Parts: sequence; C-alpha cells; structure tokens
Amino acid sequence: DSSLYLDLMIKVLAGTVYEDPAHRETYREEVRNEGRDWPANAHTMIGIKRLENIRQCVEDVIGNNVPGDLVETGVWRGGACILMRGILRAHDVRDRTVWVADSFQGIPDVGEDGYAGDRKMALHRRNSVLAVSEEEVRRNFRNYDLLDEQVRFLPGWFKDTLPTAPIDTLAVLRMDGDLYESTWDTLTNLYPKVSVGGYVIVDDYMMCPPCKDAVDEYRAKFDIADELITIDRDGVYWQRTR
Amino acid sequence: DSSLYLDLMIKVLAGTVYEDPAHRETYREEVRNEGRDWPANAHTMIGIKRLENIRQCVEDVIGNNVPGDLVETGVWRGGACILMRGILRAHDVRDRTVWVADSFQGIPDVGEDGYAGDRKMALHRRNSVLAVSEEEVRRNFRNYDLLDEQVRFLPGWFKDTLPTAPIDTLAVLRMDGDLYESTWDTLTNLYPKVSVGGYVIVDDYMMCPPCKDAVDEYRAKFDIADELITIDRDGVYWQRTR
Ligand SMILES: Nc1ncnc2c1ncn2[C@@H]1O[C@H](CSCC[C@H](N)C(=O)O)[C@@H](O)[C@H]1O
Ligand SMILES: Nc1ncnc2c1ncn2[C@@H]1O[C@H](CSCC[C@H](N)C(=O)O)[C@@H](O)[C@H]1O
Repeated sequence: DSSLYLDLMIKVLAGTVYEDPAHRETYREEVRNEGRDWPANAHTMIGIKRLENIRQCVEDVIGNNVPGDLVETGVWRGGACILMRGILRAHDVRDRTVWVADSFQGIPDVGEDGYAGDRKMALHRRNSVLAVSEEEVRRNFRNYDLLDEQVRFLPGWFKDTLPTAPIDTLAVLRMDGDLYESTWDTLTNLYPKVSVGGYVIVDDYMMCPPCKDAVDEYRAKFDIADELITIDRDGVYWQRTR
Repeated sequence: DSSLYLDLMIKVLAGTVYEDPAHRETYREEVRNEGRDWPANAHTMIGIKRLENIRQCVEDVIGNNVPGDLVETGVWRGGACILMRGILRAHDVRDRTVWVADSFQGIPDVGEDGYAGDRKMALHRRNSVLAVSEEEVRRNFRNYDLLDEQVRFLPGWFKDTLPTAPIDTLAVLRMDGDLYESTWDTLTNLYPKVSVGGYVIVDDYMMCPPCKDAVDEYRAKFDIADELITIDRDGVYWQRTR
C-alpha cells in the first residue's frame, strides 16, 4: 500500500515501468537496474539498486526514530529527492524536510586551480545533459503531487550554499556531486549535522577516483571508522555510530 | 497508500508523470487529461478522466460487493486492464479476475459486407499504431508486477472469442473496440453477464457515430433504461439496476 506505492515509485522514477531508453547523448533492464546509463526522460540516473538503498536507509531512520532531515547534494532531474519525499508521504511523516541541493546549472567548471583529478575529468562538458533548471525539478515534483512544504531547495554552488544552509540535523545525507571538490564541500559542511544512527550515501565511489579520494581523505582526517558498505557496481554507504 | 498507489498508477499509465508526448503518428496536459491523443509510449490512450472512471466503478463494485469479474474489450497496450488489476491488488481482492480481450492484431478490416459506418471509417488503416501483440501487453503487466493468476487473456476477434468466453458474471464491462460491429458483439455476448449493481463503460460514445449507433440500438432492443452518464468529452457509462 505504502509498500505498493513505493515499489511503483521506484520503477517509475528510473523508467523501468515504461522502458525509458538511454539519452541520445535502447532500453536495457540490466543496465537500468544498476544505474549505468542516463535515461532519456526518467527522473533519476541512479538506477533501481541505488533507489532501493535510499528507501532502505530512509525507512530505517523512520523506524528507529533517528532525528533529522533528508538531503541530496546533486539532484539532476530530482528523482532521488522525489523518492525521499514520497517515502515520507507513504509513512505520513510530517516533521522532516527533504532538502534539494544543486546548482541547477550542472557541474562547475573547476578551472586551472581545481583539484587535478577534477580538472582531468572536465565533467562540466557534460552539462548539456547534466544541467537541469530548478523550474524543471519543481515541475517534476508537482507531477508526482509531491511539491509541498516538506520540500526545500538550496540553489547554487555547494561552496556558496552549504556553509549557511539552515539545516539543524540530518538523518540521511546522499552525495551525488561527481567531483572531488563537490564531495569535499558536502562532507565538510554537512557531515557534522548527521545524527548517530543516520546514513551517508556516496553515489559514485568505486569508479570515480576523485570522489573516492575525497571520501577516503575526509574519513581518514576525522577518524571515521564506520564501515563502507556497497550498494551496486558504484555506490557505497555508511551508518554513523559515533 | 492503496490510495497513494492508485493515484500514482493513473498518472504513470497515462504518462502524465513523465510528460509522455503524443505518438509520431508535444505533451499537453489538458489533452492527456481528457484522453484526446495517442501517447508515444504510455500504456493507455484513454486519459486521466476515463482512468478515474474505471477506478470509481471498480472501487464501487468492491465496496458494495457486487459479484463478478472485470473485463475490457479492446485493450491496446493494456493500461486500462493494468489499472483494473492494480485496483484489485490495492484492496487485496483475490477472488476476481481481470479479462483482457483483444485481437492483439488491431482493428479488423470489416470488408465490403461490414456495417456502412464501419466501412466508411476504415479504422484498420490505423493498425500501425493500434496493433499491439499479446507479448507486449504481457510484458507491460509484468513491468508493474501485475502479471499473475488474476489476469486472463482472450486473444482473437470478439466474434470468435466472446460467445464462448468462460466468464460467469461481470461486475464491470469496459468497451473500447472502436466499431459498430465490435461494440454490438461485445454487448450481445457480455451484457447478459453483468450483475445488478455492475457497470458498463463505453469509451467512445459521443464522437463515434457507429459506436453510438450500436449502444443505442442494443439499449432500445432490450429496453435498458438505466441512464447514460458522461465521463469526459467522449465516454459514458451506466449502472445496471434491473
Ligand atoms: N559543486 C556543486 N554545486 C552544486 N551542484 C553541483 C556541484 N557539483 C555537481 N553538482 C550537481 O550534481 C548533479 C550531478 S547528477 C546527480 C544525479 C541525481 N542524484 C539523480 O538522482 O539522477 C548535477 O545536477 C549538478 O548540477
Ligand atoms: N472486433 C474486435 N476484435 C478484437 N479486438 C478488437 C476488435 N475491434 C477492436 N479491437 C481492438 O480494440 C482496441 C482499440 S484501442 C483500445 C484502447 C485501450 N482501451 C487503452 O486503454 O488505451 C485495439 O487494441 C484493437 O485491436
């Protein structure tokens, strides 16, 4: 029911239910299951396994009454954040907010002074696909009837928005910002808000050297020993215990 | 919950949630709301208002315990029938079947001996869009996780399949066969199975002269005075009371 709803939402968001093909820049269920393409029209690129991970983490924080809001840093068309809001709706949770943090202009051009690994990737060149306006994201929330007071937006570059984001505590921090600098700025500003029992999800860890660098360096610097658990061929997560 | 699920299902089936454009043979919400286009990819052409009518009728027969199975005669990609099965699932109804009746080859070519109104329309020429195989319909049910024992298929021309269909009683009869002959063959064979309290839905009444002819003639012949109620700019329905 809530369970039928969330099951269907995952299938709709990833576009498996309507066999949404990969972006011009075929549909293969095995590829979509692991989030290994960019859907032409669907609302998230993270795939079924990473959507299921969001569901499991958010349901666990609700079931264990771990305090805090939910956030995604790097949202594209908004589908992962739509799922977060839908899970709250399914469980009639009225006292948590979903924070939708993005430039709404794609990946920054890190320039000559960027982290070497970020410069080498030149991921801003992918902005023809990766830049999605806030108006489009809002419309996507409205399409699911989920644009309401429990959704809040943090538009701008993370280095500008996250230090002053008016978030008190976080139960789930989902990071999907593609660069060393984006990931570092997310962890430095938002990890201290994560409650004990809460989760940090790293979208692109195994196959993204600069993202792997940022996560490992932050964890080493702050002696975070909570183990990284895999999700699929790309993502990992951990639960904060201390 | 069941209600969140069914709300989302209607939006997914019609393709409003992902703004599915009209078939090559733009997306406009007002057009999709009234079922006035053929979606490029979505699973039904009947639109939001006609999907909502199915929901209301099926929920009413469940809530009033009107006996019988559910059937659609003319299914295209299967979306109206997927909704019927989903409503049963949402309410944990295990003792009704959804019957999916179609040629799976599009509209018949009525030939020189067809009803004059059917011959003039030459709707078989639209089969490039209207012919959808049973394999495709089955796959669509599977995409929603709704292909199970409570879905049954009646493949073939209605004149061949309906006289011997092993249906005992019907709580909802949804007719969407586009022709005088299709509509007449549906009513003659299946209306006698409709329980008191059950519903007959006519997809294409107001703007389809041959369909209007068949429904009105059948109702006049059998003295059916239960009033026709409108749905949108096209469909009507009635409830059997006697
Ligand atoms: N430093 C930064 N500041 C703001 N937005 C950033 C950023 N680095 C990356 N982004 C954003 O990160 C996103 C990467 S794609 C995110 C995919 C999304 N989680 C999904 O469910 O499909 C883009 O929307 C991009 O604009
Ligand atoms: N005499 C007949 N026998 C079998 N199938 C028929 C028929 N006349 C029309 N059809 C079928 O009627 C359908 C019309 S389109 C139906 C639309 C569908 N109800 C929806 O939800 O989108 C086609 O699939 C066509 O194959």
